[PDB]
Amino acid sequence: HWGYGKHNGPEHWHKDFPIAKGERQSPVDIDTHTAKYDPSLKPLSVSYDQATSLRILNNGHSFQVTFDDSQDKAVLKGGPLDGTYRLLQFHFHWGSLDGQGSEHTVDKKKYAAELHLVHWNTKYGDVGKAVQQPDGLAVLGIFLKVGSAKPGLQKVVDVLDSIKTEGKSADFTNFDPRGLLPESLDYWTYPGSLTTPPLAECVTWIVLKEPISVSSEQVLKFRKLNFNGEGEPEELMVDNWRPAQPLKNRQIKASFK
Ligand SMILES: [N]S(=O)(=O)[C][C][C]C1234B567B89%10B%11%12%13B85%14B%1158B%12%11%15B9%13%12B%1061B%12%112C5%153([C][C][C]S([N])(=O)=O)B%14784
Ligand SMILES: [Zn+2]
Repeated sequence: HWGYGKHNGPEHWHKDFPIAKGERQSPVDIDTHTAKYDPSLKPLSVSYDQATSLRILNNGHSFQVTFDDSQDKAVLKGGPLDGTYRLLQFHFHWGSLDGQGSEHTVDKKKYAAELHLVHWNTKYGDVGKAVQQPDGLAVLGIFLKVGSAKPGLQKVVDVLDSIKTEGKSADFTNFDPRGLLPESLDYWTYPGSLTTPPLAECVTWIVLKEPISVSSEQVLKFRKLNFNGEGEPEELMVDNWRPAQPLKNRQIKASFK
């Protein structure tokens, strides 16, 4: 089974998931000077006031906070999107040290971590169907740098000791994802893929220009998680990021000048 190690990591994934070498794979390096400002791009609409978080889960690749996506309660619209996308979950990718951990890079710069808020297009009814469509998913990506703490992240950090190993979950109600967002919704966008298996080419990527700051203590708690199940040899859940993939025939567009 796939992972991030020498023998099962990103360079191996194409054997089980041949689309790994496809034409619209993610993440990519965002070359800020080559991205074209598109004045026709709308502001992104993030409507998270009625979000209902349910659970927090160590899924063996990351940890995730899952939401009730059975109604239009936490939705993404506008920006480069046509229609309404429901928030299913958010999760992170991070490094063993602060100089790596993001999936997208900005002029080759790696951030300490990257937050993904995963949304699916309501016209397809469920996430399984949406992943089979070229406009099925919209993932909002936010970079994390290390400095000042992010107060809105602390409730997440504080429960990670209860989900150390793969398969563990906990109740995680009343979490407000608005507390993870930077000031600006200026973004880059491009057509891409899931960055984990099955690597489906179903994602409109929306990557915010402004990182959030988190503290060293907050990111250190991420690094105490385990890839392994309880009872198996302990392998720290660190460096759970796919490297930048070839841009090929794609244009990255910017919402801002
Ligand atoms: N094939 S597997 O081993 O079951 C991993 C499945 C991963 C996901 B399921 B469905 B939706 B949810 B969430 B998205 B898609 B598929 B993809 C997911 C992960 C974020 C992929 S990322 N990093 O945001 O591109 B979970
Ligand atoms: Zn992700």
